[PDB]
Amino acid sequence: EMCEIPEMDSHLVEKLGQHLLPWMDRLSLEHLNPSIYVGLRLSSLQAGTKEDLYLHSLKLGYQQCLLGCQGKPSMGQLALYLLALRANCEFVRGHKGDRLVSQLKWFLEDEKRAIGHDHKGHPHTSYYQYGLGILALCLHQKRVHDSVVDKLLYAVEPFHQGHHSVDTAAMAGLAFTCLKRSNFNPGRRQRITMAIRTVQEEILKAQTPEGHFGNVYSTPLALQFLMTSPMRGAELGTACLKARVALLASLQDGAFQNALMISQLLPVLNHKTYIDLIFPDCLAPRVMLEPAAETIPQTQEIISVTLQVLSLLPPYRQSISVLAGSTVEDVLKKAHELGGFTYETQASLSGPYLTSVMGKAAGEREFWQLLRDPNTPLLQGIADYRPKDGETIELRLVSW
Amino acid sequence: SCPPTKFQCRTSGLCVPLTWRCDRDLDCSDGSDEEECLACLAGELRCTLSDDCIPLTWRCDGHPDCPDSSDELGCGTN
Ligand code: CNC
Ligand SMILES: [Ca+2]
Ligand SMILES: [Ca+2]
Ligand SMILES: [Ca+2]
Ligand SMILES: [Ca+2]
Repeated sequence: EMCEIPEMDSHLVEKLGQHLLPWMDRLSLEHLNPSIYVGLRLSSLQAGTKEDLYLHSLKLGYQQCLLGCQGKPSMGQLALYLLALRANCEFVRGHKGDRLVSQLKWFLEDEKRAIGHDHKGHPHTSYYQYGLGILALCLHQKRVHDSVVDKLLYAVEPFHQGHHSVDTAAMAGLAFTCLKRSNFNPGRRQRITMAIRTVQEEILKAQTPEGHFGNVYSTPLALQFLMTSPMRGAELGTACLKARVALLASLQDGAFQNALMISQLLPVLNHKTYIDLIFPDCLAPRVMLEPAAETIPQTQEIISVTLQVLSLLPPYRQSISVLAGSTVEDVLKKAHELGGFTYETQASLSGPYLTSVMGKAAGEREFWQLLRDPNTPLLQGIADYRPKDGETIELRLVSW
Repeated sequence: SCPPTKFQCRTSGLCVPLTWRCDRDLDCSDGSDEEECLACLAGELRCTLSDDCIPLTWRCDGHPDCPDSSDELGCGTN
């Protein structure tokens, strides 16, 4: 059976795109987002001339910062920039292009070395970024050595060490699919074929009773991967229809606010995936997005949220009053204003990432986890999760 | 129609840095920007005309990782 997601309501799709639209005018390097560009080009929606300026800004920023900048882009982000080039039917080229390719190849080589011949060491970033890097190079018909592919193969193959999310497995599966379709790494062809099936099975076995694969925000990338190949013996069609039901409910309940998440979902709703960047169709008609004329406004209600940090001595626990509809980040700002609380964030393609709390920065294989009561990890970051009145938000330094 | 310390793409108003003016790359859609013109680690190999080291596995992989492309030269091999 095949993984098919029947077209959703055009109105519903349009309002998703309108969430992306304001970002088209935010061209500062801290806000530039190659995933947004890619998601839009693969969608049924377009931003017209704004897109061309956006790509131009991407090319200026990424090439000047990495070859010649305030907090220049990461290698993982460089990989997504490569996807953005494919989305405009370009191959990375010229002397500047060649150098960018080799920088991404160095990233993979360093992660391979960090992982080790034994496969105990972690990558310095994630296996998600490792897969993303292989995919990005493959989409531009750039080859990586079998030894590089081997680390991704071992990570998903039987008796592998560690546990990977649905997102990570899906990204790996996409990388494997590009290698297979391109007939790259022929000395790993059978293992690559087997790994794709392995990822299929693990993703299907991660489907919740609601219908999501892992969770609501893993479902988009999971669907992208599942759409790329048949799955004989399995009921892929049924699983994907159940996911659509789950996806539809989540959409109608306002689950998708984050621009990166929308950019990963929009291709699915247009029956496209990142694998369509092998043979891109850049001139396919797309509906022009117009700004949602919209009176947003304004709450009159005050809510109180308890903010707590038990990972530090002495511990922090305070009730914070904010306007209803405020984010966790607003709570953090208010806590800082009241005195006795500090924190730090850094920019990412998903928005502000919490890196430090009350002077304590997360170290290697550590992060500040966001939770609500009771002991329940948030599915959104500080700038997207909007706590309800009486909620308790915890920041917890954890190791993974 | 926009600042100094920087060259402009003539045929479509997009504006680009001067490090790209006459640099063999087609950065402008029209191509105007080109017209008025140490030890190596084990398992690595040195690029013939420079200081650079690359992994041995980048030899003959279809992409010039060396500035002089020496890693892709004797690559019609057996
Ligand atoms: C790896 C990973 C993943 N994560 Co995290 C998970 N699990 N994540 C990160 C890890 C980063 C560290 C590392 N060494 O890689 C990890 C485990 C620590 C992290 C943290 C969690 N993650 C979380 C979620 C919910 C997000 N994460 C994802 C991006 C989920 C991702 C899956 C996905 N579908 O995208 C994910 C698989 C891949 C991200 C990536 O590398 N993209 C490629 C990269 C090139 O882009 P980038 O923007 O430069 O990557 C940076 C950011 O993604 C930042 N970051 C990671 N997660 C988030 C989440 C938010 C909300 C923000 C603003 C930034 C981040 O870390 C990366 C830098 O290394 C997201 C889809 C995952 C999911 N399916 O649930 C989701 C995000 C959902 C959404 N509505 O936006 C947490 C909030 C969980 C929690 N309750 O604490 C938390 C972030 C808290 C904080 N301190 O701000
Ligand atoms: Ca969201
Ligand atoms: Ca520590
Ligand atoms: Ca040039
Ligand atoms: Ca080479």
